Amino acid sequence: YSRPPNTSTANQRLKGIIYPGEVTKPPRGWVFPNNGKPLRIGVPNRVSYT
Amino acid sequence: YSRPPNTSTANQRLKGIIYPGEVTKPPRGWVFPNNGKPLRIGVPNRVSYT
Repeated sequence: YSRPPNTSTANQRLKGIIYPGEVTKPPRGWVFPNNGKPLRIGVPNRVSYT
Repeated sequence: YSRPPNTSTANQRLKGIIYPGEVTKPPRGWVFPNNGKPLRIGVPNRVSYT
């Protein structure tokens, strides 16, 4: 509190955190959903070199 | 206790440990001593291409 506000990425620093599942690498947030919409892979209807 | 003794390097596993100095990489044990003996660097007494 007795300093200027130091804004550095090497200032914002925490200890090691334990996530659910006892992993310590921070898990990737995204997981592809299982809703009514699937992954609409477009595929070229190919004539030459099939 | 109700298992066979499982001896694997992936069995011997601990959590994250905090060392003195608030480091978490396990520090190297060796530090060269400051006794009465210094590091006796041998150096070739060189004649050609000095």
